[PDB]
Amino acid sequence: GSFMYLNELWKKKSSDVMRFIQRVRAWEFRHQHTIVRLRRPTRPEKARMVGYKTKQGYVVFRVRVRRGGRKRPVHKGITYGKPNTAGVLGRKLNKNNRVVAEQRLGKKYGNLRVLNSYWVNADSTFLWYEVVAVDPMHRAIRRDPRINWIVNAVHKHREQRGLTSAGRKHRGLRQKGHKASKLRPSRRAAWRRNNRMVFLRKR
Amino acid sequence: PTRFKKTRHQRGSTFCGYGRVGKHRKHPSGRGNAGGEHHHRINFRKYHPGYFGKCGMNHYHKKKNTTWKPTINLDNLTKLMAKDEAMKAKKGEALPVIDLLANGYSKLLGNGHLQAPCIVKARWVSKLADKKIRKAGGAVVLQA
Amino acid sequence: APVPRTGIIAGFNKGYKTTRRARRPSSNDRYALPHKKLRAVKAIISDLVGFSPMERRVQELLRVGKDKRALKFCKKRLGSIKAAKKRRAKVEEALRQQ
Amino acid sequence: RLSGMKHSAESWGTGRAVARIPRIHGGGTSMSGAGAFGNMCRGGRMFAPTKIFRRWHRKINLHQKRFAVVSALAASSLPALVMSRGHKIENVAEVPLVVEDGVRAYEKTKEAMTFLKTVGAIDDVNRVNDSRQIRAGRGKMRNRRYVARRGPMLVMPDNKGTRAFRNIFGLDLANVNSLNLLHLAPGGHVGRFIIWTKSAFEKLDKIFGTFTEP
Amino acid sequence: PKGNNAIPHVHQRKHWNPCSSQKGNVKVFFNQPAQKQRRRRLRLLKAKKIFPRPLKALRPQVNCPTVRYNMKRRLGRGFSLEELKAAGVKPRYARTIGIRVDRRRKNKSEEGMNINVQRLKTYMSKLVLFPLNRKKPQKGDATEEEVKAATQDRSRYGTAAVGGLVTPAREAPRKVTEEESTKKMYKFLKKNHSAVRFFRARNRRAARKE
RNA sequence: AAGAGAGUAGCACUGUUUGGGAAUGCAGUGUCAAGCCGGCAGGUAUUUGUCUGCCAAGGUUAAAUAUAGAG
RNA sequence: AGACCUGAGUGUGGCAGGACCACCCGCUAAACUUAAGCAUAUUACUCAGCGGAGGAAAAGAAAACAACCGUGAUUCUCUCAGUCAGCGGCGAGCGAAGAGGGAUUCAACUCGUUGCCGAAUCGGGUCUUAUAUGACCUCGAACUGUGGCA
Ligand SMILES: [Mg+2]
Ligand SMILES: [Mg+2]
Ligand SMILES: [Mg+2]
Ligand SMILES: [Mg+2]
Ligand SMILES: [Mg+2]
Ligand SMILES: [Mg+2]
Ligand SMILES: [Mg+2]
Ligand SMILES: [Mg+2]
Ligand SMILES: [Mg+2]
Ligand SMILES: [Mg+2]
Ligand SMILES: [Mg+2]
Ligand SMILES: [Mg+2]
Ligand SMILES: [Mg+2]
Ligand SMILES: [Mg+2]
Ligand SMILES: [Mg+2]
Ligand code: NA
Ligand code: NA
Ligand code: NA
Repeated sequence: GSFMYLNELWKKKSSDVMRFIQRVRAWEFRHQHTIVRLRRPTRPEKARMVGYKTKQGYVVFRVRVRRGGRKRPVHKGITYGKPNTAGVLGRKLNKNNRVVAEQRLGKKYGNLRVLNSYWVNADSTFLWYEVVAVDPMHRAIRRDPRINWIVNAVHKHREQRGLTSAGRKHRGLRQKGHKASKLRPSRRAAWRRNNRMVFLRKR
Repeated sequence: PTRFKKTRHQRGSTFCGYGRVGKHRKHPSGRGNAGGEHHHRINFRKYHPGYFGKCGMNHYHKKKNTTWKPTINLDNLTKLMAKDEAMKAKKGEALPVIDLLANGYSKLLGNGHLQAPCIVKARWVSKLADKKIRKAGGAVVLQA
Repeated sequence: APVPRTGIIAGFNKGYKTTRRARRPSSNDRYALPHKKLRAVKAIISDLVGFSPMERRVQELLRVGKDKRALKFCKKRLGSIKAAKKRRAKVEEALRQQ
Repeated sequence: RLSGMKHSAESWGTGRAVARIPRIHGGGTSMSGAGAFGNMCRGGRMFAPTKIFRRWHRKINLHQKRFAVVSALAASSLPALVMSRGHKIENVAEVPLVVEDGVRAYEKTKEAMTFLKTVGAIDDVNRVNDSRQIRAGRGKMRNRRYVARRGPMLVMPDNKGTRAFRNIFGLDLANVNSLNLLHLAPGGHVGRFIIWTKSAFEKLDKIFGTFTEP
Repeated sequence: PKGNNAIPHVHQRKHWNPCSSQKGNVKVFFNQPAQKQRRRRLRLLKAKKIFPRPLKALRPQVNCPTVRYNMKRRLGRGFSLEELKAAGVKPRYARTIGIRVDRRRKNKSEEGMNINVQRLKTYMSKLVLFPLNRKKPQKGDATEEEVKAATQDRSRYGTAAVGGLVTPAREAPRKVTEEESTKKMYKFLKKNHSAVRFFRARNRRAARKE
């Protein structure tokens, strides 16, 4: 169908025509706000793959995040203690930038439920993602059996607890079997299991 | 029980068996296995001569289930049969059949004097076990 | 029934003979079949967008006749050597066609 | 786990002409400057506070438990050991006492009391009745206010004919399956007055076996 | 003075003990007899509600893996698609009448397949299958007063109809064959073992010989 | 008759993490796929050929489990 | 003058913030201490700091194990195992997984994509005792694709 042509065209990102389109868009995004609301997604086929459904209640935002590694927030760049814990510039954050974009949107607008996100553009300073959200109070959302699970209170701020696709990635949940034995339910759940002291009644 | 301890005998002795000169202090020689090469060298060398150092090749992902191989000797084969069967069969008669896998054994070693002839099913067998059971009037049937 | 087993441990067919049903056809074997529709769509798109700067460098190396240097360049860009050999075959065939 | 240690005490150090114990901070309370945190101080933490992962229960070999039950049963068959434990069996006949199976069909406690008098087991019941008294010590504040002695046993083939013999003070009921050593040897002392129903008596060979019979 | 003792390695330096400054990391079992009573109560309650359905659904018999457990049999998750086809039962309809179904099992030999097919056939012949509508019975179903004779199964393993696991019977006493009293079985087994063990070395020798 | 999720997986450098050891998981930047003999895993690195098991990059889901200073 | 795109103002109907925080999820993150000194190591992927839920949470339906006569989503328990697996100034120390017996279990489903259709969908108003998975209307949203069948 038509999806096939759009999907394969987006795999040629380093082509002359594609690089021209992205260069113009990146200039345009550079002169906008950190969070901007869109009428329609930039990539309709990528949005529908991750949950967007062009109905009443689905919204799309574009979020901007800064690039580079994390700098430790210590006074004057001075650390104390053992030299093993030194260094203010060379360490990195343990969360990826896709999940930082989702958390920045959800924290600002508390009446929405964040669904998913995807990559849109990048340059030397900024990176752009588009986040799909749903509101839970709308009648169209509440009566649709394929999306009305998100109305339940157990899914409030699910992006702040690392329950989205980007959150599952940095938690190690893409792996299974012998590659994820020490973190499968959760990293803290496995640590409790292996470190608690057990006293049987008739030991 | 607390009433059987030495603490009950030491009520009124003021030192509890630790002396006036060198008292009871906390860790006068270090914690755990500290100084095993410096000030505890004689104790380690005398009683644990192989503690320090390396030896041999490594083996990642051991999986101990692949090397399961219990052994039983020809001298203990009677314990796997019924009491009457031990004396019922001899040489040219019908012999009892022993299956080692059901009883939890893999290899048949031949040690000692065989009591009664029999037919044994096993995964592995020895040179001596094969020769001794054949002379006595039995046989070995290989299993898997 | 493929390769009936012997009755013993060790010996190129380890033991406990059974009857060894062949297999189930399953549905994941279509992953190994050719994808004609997927190939045709990619042919249209590659026609539209043209060539990438990485492919231009490889094509200029193959024109001179430095096939080993082309593979070394592709391996650094693409990672594995299996991917590098695939890319060189694709650029070479496109040159031959045109 | 926090008892006695919920203060911010610290030592005053040396040079203040007081002992080096930690002392409570603040002022205006009569608790200020008082000793804290020590097992010798008032309101302080005790020495070696008790924990819940003390070993409370014990394991016993299965064969040893069955040996103990068998020995206690044999001790109950000797009248000399029964009298020495404290039971009054002067009016009983033919120890061990075995009675007919019509006992299980009693419905009224009055009928049960007549049966106990007929076989001479009422003297042991009266001994328990007269010994009831208020327990000495702190135990009477902790839901154990009265103490009484142990009377006869009545062993039954199952849990069927119990209604008439309950509510009789000083009479104990038992099932031939699952005999309890804590009941057969109260206090560790062997030899207990046991009354056997006929049906329960005939099941002892099967439950415990004989010599040369598993 | 220490003497001749083992080197301890006790592994207890990680703040597991609850004190005035540490929450601790412990697990006790004081609720073990209470939880045993509760689980038993729920099993009896479930039986009363779902009467007369069996407590446990039907499961297949499978072989344990590795050489340590080669000879042992146990119960599997569910029946295979090949097995269900052999007994003529649809998979979605099978789950309805209390048969567990597994869509991942492979059935690599006929001996395992034939055992599980016989399990389904016996279960089918023992089902009574109360009609959906008592006034209008359709298809071969339970007749009248056959419903009143039903009885719940509480075997804890679901073996009321199929039974236990099937294992080959022990062999009977026989006589030693003339060839069994002559053949050297260690020589026979070592020759096969050496063929695989020295496969690479022998090939290298022949290649050098050429 | 077709198809099955791309700045995704992989690779290089740096940092952290793991029992994971010529590199267990993750993060940043650079580079960046295959699907015409496909891809991932098979606990010692590389190139080549077989065999076995699965088919990532979208989502929901009771029961058996915790309550280590709550209601 | 009129469309479409992008963007404002007002009106109507709604939602977010704060508290609790024992247990649970995500980040950030020590030193005392041990090594009879100490810098890698240890304490510890702990305490302190920030954010977010529930009656439990999280996990969960194979890009999984194995190498067998083969198992078959997740979680938990005994055990594997203080391991003749492994890491470590190879010192002090640290340290799991598959299998096996069990608890629970009628446990499983569907978006996108491919093929056949192409507003059959949604919102609002009215009627049927009805803010119906019903009917009628609707230059309202939606063809830059809602829905239905394999
Ligand atoms: Mg003296
Ligand atoms: Mg002394
Ligand atoms: Mg001394
Ligand atoms: Mg006090
Ligand atoms: Mg001395
Ligand atoms: Mg305190
Ligand atoms: Mg979930
Ligand atoms: Mg809040
Ligand atoms: Mg609350
Ligand atoms: Mg020190
Ligand atoms: Mg010191
Ligand atoms: Mg110091
Ligand atoms: Mg949940
Ligand atoms: Mg550690
Ligand atoms: Mg659709
Ligand atoms: Na007193
Ligand atoms: Na990438
Ligand atoms: Na904390």
